Amino acid sequence: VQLVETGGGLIQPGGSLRLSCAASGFTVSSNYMSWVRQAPGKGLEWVSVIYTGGTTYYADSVKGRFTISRDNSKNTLYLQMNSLRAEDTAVYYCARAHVDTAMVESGAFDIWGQGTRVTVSSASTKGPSVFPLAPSGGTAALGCLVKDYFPEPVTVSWNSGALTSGVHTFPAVLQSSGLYSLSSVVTVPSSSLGTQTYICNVNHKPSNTKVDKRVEPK
Amino acid sequence: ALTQPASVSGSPGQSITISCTGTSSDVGSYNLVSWYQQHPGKAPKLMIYEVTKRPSGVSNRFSGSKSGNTASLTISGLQAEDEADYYCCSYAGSSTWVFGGGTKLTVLGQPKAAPSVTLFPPSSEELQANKATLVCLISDFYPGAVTVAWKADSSPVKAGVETTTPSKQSNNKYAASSYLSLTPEQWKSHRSYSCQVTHEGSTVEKTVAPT
Amino acid sequence: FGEVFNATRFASVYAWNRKRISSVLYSASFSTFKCYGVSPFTNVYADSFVIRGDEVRQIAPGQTGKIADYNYKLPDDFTGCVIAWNSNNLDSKVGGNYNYLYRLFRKSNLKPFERDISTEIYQAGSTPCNGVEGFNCYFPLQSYGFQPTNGVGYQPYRVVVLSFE
Ligand SMILES: *[C@@H]1O[C@H](CO)[C@@H](O)[C@H](O)[C@H]1NC(C)=O
Repeated sequence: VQLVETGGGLIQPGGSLRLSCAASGFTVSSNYMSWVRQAPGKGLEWVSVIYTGGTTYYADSVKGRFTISRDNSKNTLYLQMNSLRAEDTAVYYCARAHVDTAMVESGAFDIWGQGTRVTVSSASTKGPSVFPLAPSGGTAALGCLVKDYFPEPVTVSWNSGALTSGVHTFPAVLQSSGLYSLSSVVTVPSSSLGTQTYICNVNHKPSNTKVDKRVEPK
Repeated sequence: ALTQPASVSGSPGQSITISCTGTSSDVGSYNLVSWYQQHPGKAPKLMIYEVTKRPSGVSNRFSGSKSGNTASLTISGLQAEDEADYYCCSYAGSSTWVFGGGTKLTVLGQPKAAPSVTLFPPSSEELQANKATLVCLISDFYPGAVTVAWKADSSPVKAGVETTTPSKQSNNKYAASSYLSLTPEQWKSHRSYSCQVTHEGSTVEKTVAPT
Repeated sequence: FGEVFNATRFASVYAWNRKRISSVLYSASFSTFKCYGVSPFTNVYADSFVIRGDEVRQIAPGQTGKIADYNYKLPDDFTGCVIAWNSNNLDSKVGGNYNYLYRLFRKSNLKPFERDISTEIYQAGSTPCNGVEGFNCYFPLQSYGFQPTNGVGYQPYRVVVLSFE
């Protein structure tokens, strides 16, 4: 007994996409089926439901843009998504209503798919712009801001990999633009600032870009 | 959206409770509250339905209740494997459903740890590029839940904020970052900006100034 | 009887068809042929419909289940015979035949020989349905969905019930 979603991917704002959810071990034609979505880092949101006679209901956030349907013969549920917006970026799950042996719903969802990711974004391959984060208990923190690149990943080293103690490269933020930024900071002895050189080496293989940025006290 | 605490934590063997506050037209109106457990990268798992009932296979350490507009999940005898995100759900009328925003449950494996915060102002290079980013880097906190607020002088700023979800560091504490994107004129037109980081009810403020 | 047994179309069980009749059969074409009371007339009635192979057991006195309770019920004192045969070649289609239906919900069990063809929305919960399908408000009939590759218990069977009054 399982549900397998497909169809997710990157789509530009305003575009359309159709998700699919194939059932095994029960028939969608005899069950009450929903879609539920989850934005990255955020909570679950119920999207839509379809009853055995075909009657459908929708969250107000998607009404008029999304359509739930099924193909009994393929034992598959669909979600047609039109006029997609940034806010529709999410993992999309299909879910079966939990029922008793008489097929009466309990109000809960017992069987869930693995989810399919939909990203609504106009991002395309782009290398980063890199800026120094100047230093200003005897330790100083300095770093490199790695801004507006796509897709993941970048790699950051310091002094061409000679400098590893005190390095903390933070996970990137995915901005509403669909581009990524991250920062890398090194904590170093304050006594080294006047005379030791700190350079961050940023590599972004998808755009074939590499950047070295010297980070100096201001 | 039903309202859940962002973070709850307890030690192995203790009991904890997660609340879920809705309204008279959802939690208040039906005995149709369900609870879900969600481990990282996995689908939600049904733990409680009809306010109090457990599906077969679900441990009797999990129990549910309701009072007025607030439902609660109690987990007794906390075990490491219970650490996960938990969501309440209610029928909402007219064949619609509503979920809570989710609670991160931490089963404490070390003492709680306050975040270290570092706030960088825009570089002179970025301002030359006609841009300005404030960078608020938050590290070494445990449990892994924080909220970040930005201020211009003493006024709240919402536009131009991008904040990551916390992620586990190699020392099992957590890190997050928050970025405030400004125009150069915005940066120069205020006396100060601040990054305010709240962890377990404790808020620390870091501040930078163009001058 | 060729009108009955060789009818080209059969009824859904919820809308079971009844024909007033006003040892040749006792044939290797049938897979079930069970008599009650009067082992092998004023009036004879031939009732016919389609159910799943594994539901044919429910077309008998004293049986329970969604067919016996909500679709077609025989009395304890039944005197008559129950005849069934596999109709997978006729009543399955590639992609599935969804035209045969059974009643899944009812406020009470049928009485013997009662027929219910209502399409009223079934109120399973506290909120009135007001004619609309939705949460706990169910369209009361459900399609079988007979596919040729189904196991034998899930294949369509045509059933004729002969009653002797
Ligand atoms: C129906 O099927 C065949 C027609 O070729 C016939 O042999 C059989 O006896 C018929 N059944 C009746 C007349 O009850």
